[PDB]
Amino acid sequence: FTPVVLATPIPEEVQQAQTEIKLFNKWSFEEVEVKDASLVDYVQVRQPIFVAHTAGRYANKRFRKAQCPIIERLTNSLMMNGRNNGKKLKAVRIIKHTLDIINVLTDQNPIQVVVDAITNTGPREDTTRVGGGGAARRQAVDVSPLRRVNQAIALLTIGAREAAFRNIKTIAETLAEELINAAKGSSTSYAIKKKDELERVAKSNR
Amino acid sequence: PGVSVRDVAAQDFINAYASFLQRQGKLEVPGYVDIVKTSSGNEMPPQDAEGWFYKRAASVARHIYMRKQVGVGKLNKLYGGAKSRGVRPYKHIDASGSINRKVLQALEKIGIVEISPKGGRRISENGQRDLDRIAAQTLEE
Amino acid sequence: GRVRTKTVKRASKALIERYYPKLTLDFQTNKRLCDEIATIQSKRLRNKIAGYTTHLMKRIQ
Amino acid sequence: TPVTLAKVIKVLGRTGSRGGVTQVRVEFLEDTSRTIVRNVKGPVRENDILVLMESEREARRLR
Amino acid sequence: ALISKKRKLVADGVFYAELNEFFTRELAEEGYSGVEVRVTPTKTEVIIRATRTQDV
Amino acid sequence: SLVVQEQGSFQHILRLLNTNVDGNIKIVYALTTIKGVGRRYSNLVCKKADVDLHKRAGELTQEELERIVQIMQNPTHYKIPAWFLNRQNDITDGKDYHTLANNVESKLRDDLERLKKIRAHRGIRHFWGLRVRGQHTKTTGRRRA
Amino acid sequence: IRRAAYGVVRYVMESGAKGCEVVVSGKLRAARAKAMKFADGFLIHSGQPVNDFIDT
Amino acid sequence: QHAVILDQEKYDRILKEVPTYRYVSVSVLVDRLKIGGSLARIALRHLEKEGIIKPISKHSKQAIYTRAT
Amino acid sequence: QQQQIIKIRITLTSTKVKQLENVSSNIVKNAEQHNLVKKGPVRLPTKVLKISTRKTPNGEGSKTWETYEMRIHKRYIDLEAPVQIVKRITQITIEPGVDVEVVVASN
Amino acid sequence: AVPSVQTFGKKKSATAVAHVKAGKGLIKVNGSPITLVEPEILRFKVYEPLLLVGLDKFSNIDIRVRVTGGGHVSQVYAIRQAIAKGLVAYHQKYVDEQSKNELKKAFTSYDRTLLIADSRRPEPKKFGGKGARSRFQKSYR
RNA sequence: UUGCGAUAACGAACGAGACCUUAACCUACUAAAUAGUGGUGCUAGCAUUUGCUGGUUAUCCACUUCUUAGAGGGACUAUCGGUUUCAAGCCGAUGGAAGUUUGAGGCAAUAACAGGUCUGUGAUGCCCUUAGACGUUCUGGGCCGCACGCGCGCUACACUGACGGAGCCAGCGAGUCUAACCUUGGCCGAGAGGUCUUGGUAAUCUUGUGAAACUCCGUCGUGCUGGGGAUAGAGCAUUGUAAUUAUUGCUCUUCAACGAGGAAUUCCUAGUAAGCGCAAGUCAUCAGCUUGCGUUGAUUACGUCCCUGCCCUUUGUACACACC
Ligand SMILES: [Mg+2]
Ligand SMILES: [Mg+2]
Ligand SMILES: [Mg+2]
Ligand SMILES: [Mg+2]
Ligand SMILES: [Mg+2]
Ligand SMILES: [Mg+2]
Ligand SMILES: [Mg+2]
Ligand SMILES: [Mg+2]
Ligand SMILES: [Mg+2]
Ligand SMILES: [Mg+2]
Ligand SMILES: [Mg+2]
Ligand SMILES: [Mg+2]
Ligand SMILES: [Mg+2]
Ligand SMILES: [Mg+2]
Ligand SMILES: [Mg+2]
Ligand SMILES: [Mg+2]
Ligand SMILES: [Mg+2]
Ligand SMILES: [Mg+2]
Repeated sequence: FTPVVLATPIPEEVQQAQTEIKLFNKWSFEEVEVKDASLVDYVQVRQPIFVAHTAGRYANKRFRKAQCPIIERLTNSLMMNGRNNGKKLKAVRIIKHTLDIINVLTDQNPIQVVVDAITNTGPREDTTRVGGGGAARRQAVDVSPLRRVNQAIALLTIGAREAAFRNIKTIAETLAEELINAAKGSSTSYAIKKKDELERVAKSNR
Repeated sequence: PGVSVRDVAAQDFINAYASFLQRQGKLEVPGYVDIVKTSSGNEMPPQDAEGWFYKRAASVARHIYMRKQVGVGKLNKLYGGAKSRGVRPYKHIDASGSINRKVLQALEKIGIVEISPKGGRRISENGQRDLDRIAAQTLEE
Repeated sequence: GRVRTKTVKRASKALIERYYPKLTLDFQTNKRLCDEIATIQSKRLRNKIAGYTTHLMKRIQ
Repeated sequence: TPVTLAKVIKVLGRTGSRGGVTQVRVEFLEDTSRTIVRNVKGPVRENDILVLMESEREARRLR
Repeated sequence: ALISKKRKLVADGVFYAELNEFFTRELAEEGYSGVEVRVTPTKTEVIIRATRTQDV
Repeated sequence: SLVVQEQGSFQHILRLLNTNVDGNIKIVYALTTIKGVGRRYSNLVCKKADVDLHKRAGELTQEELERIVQIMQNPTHYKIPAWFLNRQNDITDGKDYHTLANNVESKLRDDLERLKKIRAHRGIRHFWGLRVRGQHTKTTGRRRA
Repeated sequence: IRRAAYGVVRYVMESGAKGCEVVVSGKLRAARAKAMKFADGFLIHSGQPVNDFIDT
Repeated sequence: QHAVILDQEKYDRILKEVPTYRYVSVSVLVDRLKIGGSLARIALRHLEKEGIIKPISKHSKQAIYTRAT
Repeated sequence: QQQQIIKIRITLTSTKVKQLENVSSNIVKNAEQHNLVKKGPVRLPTKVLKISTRKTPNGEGSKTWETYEMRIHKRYIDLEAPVQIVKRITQITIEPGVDVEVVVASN
Repeated sequence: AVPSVQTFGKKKSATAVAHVKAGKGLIKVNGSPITLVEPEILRFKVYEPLLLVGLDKFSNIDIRVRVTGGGHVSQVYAIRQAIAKGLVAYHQKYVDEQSKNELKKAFTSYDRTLLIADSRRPEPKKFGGKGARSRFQKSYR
C-alpha cells in the first residue's frame, strides 16, 4: 500500500495496480456479479487480467474456450472479415476505446455491461433442420449455455461491424452502443433483434 | 540521473529533436524539398512539407546513436515501405537515396555524424552530447 | 487413438510370463530393466512395451 | 414468460440428422428431482444449467 | 580450386553418378555392381565392383 | 510545430481554367477536378504559389487563384524541374509543356491522329478500338473495350 | 522368363537371403502387356528398413 | 451537407451544446452537430483548451471526451 | 624442424556424419597424445540442400512434389602443431567421403 | 563476483536473454527501461512479472534484457518470461526456497507462459495449398 | 484387420504400426574469434558520479545461459479419478517441454486402370521421312493474334480505412575466378539507376536480409472520395545482337467498372483458417505462379450419416471384353 522507488522509475497509476488487477488499468473485475445464472462458468469473470491479449490455448479441448476471459472472447470476435485477420492489437485497442465509451454514457461498470450484454442476447431457444433435405420440417430445441455465450459474442460483434461499416461512426462506439443497448434490452440493438428472431421461430417450430 | 537517448520514447525524442534543429536552423535543407516523395513506393510527398527534413535528420541521428554504423543503403531499406504496384501485390521498395545521403552530409557539417572507418556514419563526440541534452530536456519539460 | 499393437502386447505378455518376481508397478524401473532382459531396437519401442507391462501389473494386483 | 432453469443429469446421446442436436436428461432446479429429457443445439455437457420456456414437453427424436 | 562446398560436393556427386552410368554401359557384360570413388589428395582411385574381374 | 485555427471567408463552386472547381473541399483536391492537374501537380503548385494547404479552396483569395493558375500554365519559369510534366520533349518542338484542362484531350487526339497518319501499328490498334499496350485480348475487356 | 526368373530367385535364396522378388514387365509374343512377380522368401515394403536391407 | 467552414451560427451552438454531451468524439460532432470530421477534430482540440470538455483517451482515430464536472 | 607451433586449422566437410565425426574424433585423439593444445571440433550449422521437383515426368496427375535433401555437415579443428611430425600423421589415412583441408595462418 | 543469474524467455522465434544480477531496481530492455516497450498497449504483459508479486521484490535487482527474433507481439511475450524466470532463478540460487515458491505460485496461477515456454510451433506448409492445412480451390468444371 | 472379445480354429507373415526425417525440452556432458555472454586485462565517448556506449582475444582472461551440433536423456496417454464386459479403450484432473499417432511429413502391401507421358533421355518395337528432308541451321513472324464460354488467381468496393511522418521486429535460402554472382560503403540522381571501391567460394561478407501487415501521431471525413488504379499520352533508365505487338522499373497526367456479388460452389478444426510479406525455382530481363519460410492470429465442432464419395456384409443375376 506504498509507493516503491526503483532505479528505473515505475509510475504511480501502474503502482496502484499492484493492489488489484484491473482491466487495462481502470476497471475492476470485482462486483461483476451476474444476475442471471446458467451462464456462470460460461462467462469468464472471477479471474482478473490486465490486458485482453493472451496467447492461451483454449480451442484444443471441447470446453477450454469457456475459460478464456469474456473480454478476450469479445476481442476475438472483432478481428475478422479477412482484411482484419490477424490484428489483435487493433481489436484490443477497440475494446480499450469501447469500454471508455461504455463508461462515459450510463456511467456504471463497463465490464458489467458487456457481461449484461452476453446474458441478454444469448438465444435461449433455437431450431434445427430435422429431415435431411430442402423440403423439411424445423424443430424447437433448447440451447446450450456455452452456445448462448458463443452466439451472443457473435451477434453483438457482427452488429458492431455492420453499423460501423460505411459511416462516420467508429467500431469503438458502434460496439459501445451495441453493448449498452443490449444491456438494457431495448430492441434497438442488432443482437437483441436477431435473438428474438431466433426465439419466435422456435415458438412456432415446436 | 545521467540520461541517455534510450530513456526517452522515440516519438517524443524525435519530435523534440526535430524542432530543435528547425529553431536552430543550420541543417542546409537541400532545395529539392516539396518536389520529392522520399520513396518510389510513396504516393505523395511528405504531408507536413515545412519540416519533415528536420524530422528525417532527427530520426537518422537517433538511428546512428542506437546503432554503431549506418550507411545510405541501410537507411533506404529502413524508410521504405509497401509499394502499391496498382493491380499486382505489394512489395518492399527502398526509400529515396538522395534524400538520406543529403541528410547524412547535413549532419556531418553540423557535427553529429562522421566518417567511421567500419562503414558509413557513427555518431560524434559532439553529436552524442547534442542528443543527450535534448533527452535530458524531454523527460522534464 | 492410444491402442497398442500386438507386438507391444505380445512382448508385454511374454515379459509377465517369465519375469513376474522381477519388474514392478513402476514404469521407470520397468523401462530400465527391459534394457537387460530384452533386446529392443528402439527407445520409443521400449517405452511402449514397458508401459503396457506396467499397466499389466496394476491389473494383476 | 415463466422460464425454468434445469440441471443436466445425463447426456443421453446425439440425435438429429447431422448429429448437431444432443439429447440430455435434466432435473429442474426449482422442485428438484422433476426429471425430463430435452434436446440441445449447442455443446452441452454434464452439469450445465439450461433454460426451458416450457415445462411439459419431452424430447422425441432418437436414433 | 576456389569452388563452394555446396558446389564441390554436388559436382563430386555428379562425377560419381556419371561414372555409375558409364561403367553400367561399358562394363555391362562383366558383372559391374557398383563403383566407389575415394577423394584423396594427389590421386583419386576408382574402385570397380565387377564380379568377373579377370576380363576387366 | 503546433495547431492553429482558421475562419471561413468562403466562396462556393468556382470556375477555374475552364473547370467548375469545387468549394467545400481542400485546395490540392479541388484542383484535381481540372484535367491535366492531378494530386502531385496540385501539391507542388500550391506550395510554389505560397498557398496554405488547409485553405479549403473557397476561403482562397481571388489573387491566390491567379497565382495558382499562372504557375500551372507556365511551370519551367517557376522551378518545376521539367520531369514533373505531362508532355516533355514534346513531339514536335522539343519543349516541355504541361498540358491542361481541355488541351489534354486535344493533345491526346493530336497523338492518336499523328500515329494513324504514319500508319503506325499503335495507331491502327487505336483505330480498331483494341488495347494498344501489348495486353492479351483473348480474356479481358469482354463486355466493353 | 520363368526359367530365367526362378533361376535367379532360387540362386538368391540358395546364396543366403531373407527374401527375393523378380518382376518382369513388357511384351513377349503377345501385344498386350502383362506383369508377373516371381516372389520367394520374405520382404518388407514399408519404412526405413527398405533402405537398410533391400537392394533394388 | 457537412459544414467544412465555421461560420458564427454553428460556432455559437458548438459552444452551447457540447455542454450536456456525455460522450464527445469526432463522429459525435459529425452526427449531432453537422460539421465534417476535419472541423470536429478542430472543435475537439479547441474545446479541451477552453476546458468545457475533458479528455479521457486522446488516441488518434478515436478520441473519448466528456463534460467538465 | 624443432617443435614450433604453426597455427594450423583442419576443416572437415562431409555429407555423412558418422564418417565425418570419426575423423574429427581421431584428430582429437591424435592431438591429445602429442599433448597439443587445440580448439576442438567446432560444429558448423548443417547445410541442407533442398530440391523440389514435380513427381511426374509429364504434366499429368495431382500436383505432387518431392524434396530431395543433401545434408552437408562440417567441422573444423584449430591446432598449434609441430609441423613435420603432425603433417606426417595427418596426410596418412585420408578418409574417403570426408573432404579435409589444411590451412596455416600467420597469426 | 556479484550474485547473478541468466535466464531466457521464448515465444515462437523471439528469445529474450535476461542477465539478472544484484543491484538497485533497474529493469532495462535492450538499452531502455520497461516503461517504453512498443507496442504500448501490450505494456502490461511486461509489467505482469512486476505487479503480480510487487515491485519490492525487484528493488535489489538489476535486470538487463536483450531480445531478438520474432515480431512485435512475440518479443513482448518473451520479455515477460525472461524476467519472471530471471527473478525465480535468483530466488533459487540466492534467496530462500519458500520465497522462490511464492514467486512460482503467483506467476503460474496467473499465466503459465510467464515461466513455461509455449510449445505451439509453425506447422509446415504443404504442396497443393498456400497453407499447412488449406488447399487450393478445385474446379470440377 | 488397432486390439479386446466371440470362436472350428489355432498359431503367423505382408500392409497399419514399429522405422527414418523434421519441430518443440535439456541452466546435465563435449566445446567454439566462422556463435554469444560476463568482467576487464586494456582502453576510449556521452550524460554523469553509474547509466548508455564504442572498441583489441601470444594489441586479454573466463564462461556456455542464449546459438550451434556430436553423444545422450525425456513421454510410456505418467499418476489419480469416472465409465466400459472392471477388458481393449475412452474422458476429466494434476504434473509435465510435450498427453490430438506429441505436431508434421518420408516410406507404404495385394490387385489393378486400356489414367497420362513415344514431345524428358543415345528407353524402345513397328511404321513414316531421309537432300526439293518431317534432319540441322539461319532471318523474320507465331505461340500473346480476339464477337465470346469456362478454370485457378491478383487488385478492390473503404473510417476495423487510405495517405504522410515516426516507431521499428523474423525465418527458409542463394551467391563469383572450374569469372563476373550476392553486393556493404562513398559519390552523382526526384526516382529509376549510374560510377569509384570493398567483403565474401560463405555460422566469417552482403545479412540483424532494419521484410510487409502492425504500432503511435498527424492529414481525410462517408463524397465513387484523398477508396480502386483499369485504360491511355508524354519523357528517363536497365537487361539484351535486337524491346515494335508497350520486357521490366521509374516521374507527371488520364482516373474506367466496382456500393460486398445471382444460380451455385471451394478450402478448413490450433500457432491450424485468414491477413502479411521474404527467399528459392525457372531467370540475361520479366511473378498477379509454385515450393517453402517466418510475422499477426481468431470464429466454430470435438458430432453425424442428412447430402456426396468410398468400404464391408446380406440379397439378386441369364453379367466374367465383367452394366463401356
Ligand atoms: Mg550502394
Ligand atoms: Mg509500379
Ligand atoms: Mg445421430
Ligand atoms: Mg514374406
Ligand atoms: Mg512391417
Ligand atoms: Mg509407417
Ligand atoms: Mg495461410
Ligand atoms: Mg547450450
Ligand atoms: Mg493407358
Ligand atoms: Mg488411353
Ligand atoms: Mg545447320
Ligand atoms: Mg502458351
Ligand atoms: Mg486451372
Ligand atoms: Mg501507415
Ligand atoms: Mg535474422
Ligand atoms: Mg478518385
Ligand atoms: Mg517473356
Ligand atoms: Mg524470382
